[PDB]
Amino acid sequence: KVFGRCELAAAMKRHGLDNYRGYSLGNWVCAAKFESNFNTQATNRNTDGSTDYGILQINSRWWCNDGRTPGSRNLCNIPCSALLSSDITASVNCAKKIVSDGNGMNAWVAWRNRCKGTDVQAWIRGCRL
Repeated sequence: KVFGRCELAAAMKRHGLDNYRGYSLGNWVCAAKFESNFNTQATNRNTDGSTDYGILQINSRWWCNDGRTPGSRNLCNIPCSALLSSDITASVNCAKKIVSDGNGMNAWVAWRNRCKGTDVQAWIRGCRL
C-alpha cells in the first residue's frame, strides 16, 4: 500500500520512531518519501546484487533474507518479503536495529543526501498532535 504523508507519520509515531536514537519524526518521514515514495511494496536492486525492500528500503545484504544475496546476514531475522506488508511493524523494528548500529540514519543513503540538515519538520506539517 501507498501511505499518505500524515498517515505514515502517525504510524511511525505509534511504533515509537519519533526521536528514536534522537531522530525526530520528520527525519523518518523524509527518509521514507525518498526511499520508497511511501510505498510499502517498493523493491529496488542494488549494484552488489542485494535488494532494498519496503517503505524504508531495508537492504538484504545485512538485514533480511531474500535467498538470493550471497553472503547475506539477516540481522533482523525476517524474510525480506515481510518488509512489504501494509503493516509497517516489521520495517520499523528492523529500522530501529539499523539506526542503532553506530552510524545513525546515515545508513539510508537517501536520508544522508536529501534529508540530512534540511527542514525535516515540514514533513509532519498538518499531522495531528
